[PDB]
Amino acid sequence: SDQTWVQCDACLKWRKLPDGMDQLPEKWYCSNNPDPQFRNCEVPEEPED
Amino acid sequence: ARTKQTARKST
Ligand SMILES: [Zn+2]
Repeated sequence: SDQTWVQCDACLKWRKLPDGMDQLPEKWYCSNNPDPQFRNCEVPEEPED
Repeated sequence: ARTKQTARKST
């Protein structure tokens, strides 16, 4: 299985999402992240493997 | 939303 990421439409950072989060809104922002660690646009983008 | 998929070695 691969890692899904979504891009914040405000800050353009990519955020990892839980597997099987298969339905998203049209626009998505860091503030909507289920993970509170990455729920602010100021938090750096996680690296790729 | 804009999404992408990346390799994840652990899985
Ligand atoms: Zn953001």
